[PDB]
Amino acid sequence: QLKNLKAALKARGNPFEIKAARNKRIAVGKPGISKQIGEEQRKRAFEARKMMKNKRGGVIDKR
Amino acid sequence: FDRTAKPVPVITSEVTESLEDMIRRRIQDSNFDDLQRRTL
Amino acid sequence: IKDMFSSAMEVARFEGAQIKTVSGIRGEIKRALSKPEGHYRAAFEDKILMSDIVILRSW
Amino acid sequence: AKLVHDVQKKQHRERSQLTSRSRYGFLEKHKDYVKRAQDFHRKQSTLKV
Amino acid sequence: FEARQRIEEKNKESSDYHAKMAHIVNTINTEEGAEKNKYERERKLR
Amino acid sequence: MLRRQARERREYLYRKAQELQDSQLQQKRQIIKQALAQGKPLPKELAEDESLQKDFRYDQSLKQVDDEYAATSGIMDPRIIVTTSRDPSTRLSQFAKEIKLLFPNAVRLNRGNYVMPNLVDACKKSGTTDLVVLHEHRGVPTSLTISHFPHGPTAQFSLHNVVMRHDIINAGNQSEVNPHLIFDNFTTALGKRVVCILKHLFNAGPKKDSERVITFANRGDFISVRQHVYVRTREGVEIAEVGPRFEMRLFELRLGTLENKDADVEWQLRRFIRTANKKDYL
Amino acid sequence: GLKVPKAVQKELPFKSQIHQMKPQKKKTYMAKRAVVLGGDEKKARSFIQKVLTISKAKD
RNA sequence: UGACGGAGCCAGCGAGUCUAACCUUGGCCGAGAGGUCUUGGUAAAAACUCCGUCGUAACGAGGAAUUCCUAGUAAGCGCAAGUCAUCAGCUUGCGUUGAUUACGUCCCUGCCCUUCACAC
Ligand SMILES: [Mg+2]
Ligand SMILES: [Mg+2]
Ligand SMILES: [Mg+2]
Repeated sequence: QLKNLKAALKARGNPFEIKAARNKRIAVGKPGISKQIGEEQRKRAFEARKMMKNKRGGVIDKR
Repeated sequence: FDRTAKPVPVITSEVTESLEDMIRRRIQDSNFDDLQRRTL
Repeated sequence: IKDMFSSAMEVARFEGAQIKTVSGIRGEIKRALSKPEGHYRAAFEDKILMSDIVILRSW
Repeated sequence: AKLVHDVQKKQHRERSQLTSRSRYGFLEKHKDYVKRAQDFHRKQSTLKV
Repeated sequence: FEARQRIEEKNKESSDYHAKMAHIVNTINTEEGAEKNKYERERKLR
Repeated sequence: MLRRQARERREYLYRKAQELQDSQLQQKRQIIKQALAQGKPLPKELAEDESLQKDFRYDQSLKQVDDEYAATSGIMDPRIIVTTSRDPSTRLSQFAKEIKLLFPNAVRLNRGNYVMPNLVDACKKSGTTDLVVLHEHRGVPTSLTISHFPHGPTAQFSLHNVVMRHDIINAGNQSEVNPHLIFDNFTTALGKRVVCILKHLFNAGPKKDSERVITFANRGDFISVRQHVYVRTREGVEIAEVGPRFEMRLFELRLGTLENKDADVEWQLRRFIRTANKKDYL
Repeated sequence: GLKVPKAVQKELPFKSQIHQMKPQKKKTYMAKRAVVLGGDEKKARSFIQKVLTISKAKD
């Protein structure tokens, strides 16, 4: 890997973030990127719940 | 309900970037914690 | 343990929940058992007996 | 006993095993569990020696 | 995820609570203790 | 052999017990030295101890790595054997190979029907310094135990989120230079103990321009392990993962070889105590 | 009571070797010989047993 | 290099007053709580040696590629335990039977190191 790294850098001037399978006849997904979105989406959802816990009013916008 | 122990940390992209920068800084300063041969 | 939960999906929610026996032996809900539905595995700080009853304190 | 009512110091009666589980035996309480734990550790200590 | 949030919040609330009790206990001892020792010295003077 | 190891260990255990007793006397000699230099009066207990003042005359001329490693720390390179549980699945065998490549002086030995007491005795004869055993669950590594010969300690870890290099396509071959070691955020006394165990697994004195770095980063007692190869550029340094990735969390540490289930426990994980989640020990 | 495993039992130092007594199954000649006084003396052997049982429990 | 039955025989780990089902049909007693019984269904050492008998929709040992492995090793067989992390969709121990092929070479592919006598 290191020799390939040197060759690329002299030309210009992380393969473990991808889950890759083998063609029985290839990159299959993005664990780190997917988990960040899947974890953040529930994180803003949790923030909504803690805000909603002790409220009886709320803004009613009919526009 | 209560939980007895913290869940195992998830390796999201941001955590890797936090790890990545720490490694980059240490190499740049060239400070590593490695065994040093004794004299004599 | 048995009779705490009616399906494995319920156990999935309560995995890692703290539980204790009447005797005072603290424990944890580790994982849901595939067969039969609702059974699960729990690890206690010490060996429990059959006469004991496990309790999950919820609100 | 100072500044304490007698009502505060009321015996809390302690329960029994359920009838459905009555076959298995006596519902152990904390005092019962302590006797087990000490007994096992005493034997294990000598067995280790 | 809910497990991580609950534990962190409990620890923070526990840390803050212990901070408050320590503060109000120490301040009472320091300020009132001074007045007590001051008064005890006047009575000894008498 | 067997007699000497028993005799040596008994001598060590006696020495430690005396040193704990001698700690009080060591503090007392420090107080005497400070008073003589500064001129402050001695405390009453020291002022009245005639024996200590006489014995201080001889003891005036008295002056780190852990004791077990002190003898050979930085003198002899370590010798490591990496093995597995009985009837290992294929994935664990690949994982065991990766751990063998991680440590420069590791050798992969097949555990088919080897008895554990026989295993340590064979390794102790052959001068092996450290032994590593790996466990697995459905082809996913779960545990890792490190035992330092001739008399311990044995450190057991649990591995999480393991991602092997075999899961990478066209990864290539590793470099096997003496790697640079990074140990970050180890503060407590236990943390220093864990660092010492992991540090001595590597050969001493890596070359200054060695382009392989191994980092053990503690983040909430979940020690992250990463392996990288770096290139120093004109405006910074660029690094690339070589793998494998895994997070290893200590859950036991015993003063003895892994065979001895009776070894005194230096530290264990107490998961059911009330304040378990509150504090992080490493 | 504690039951020491035989493997640990076998390799014990001479000073600390637990004396475990095997029961006798073949009737010994002396056991077939001794005469036991019955009738009046039986009533005078139970009674001393009854007295000593009370005295220990009282103490 | 089968199936059925019988016979012979060989292990080592392991010892907490602790060890372990569910749903029904009914009799009787009991103020109740419950107690006892009755009843149908569901679930839950092996290898080895010898002797005797029969008999040779999907799939018949799994392509290309790719991975691992050098002695009590590969492979086959069962028995225990569940030891604060993991594990029962299983994990770890224990014994039994036990091989073929290499143990050389730097030719290819990678990684690495170098530029106090006598003799050279
Ligand atoms: Mg095998
Ligand atoms: Mg098997
Ligand atoms: Mg296995």
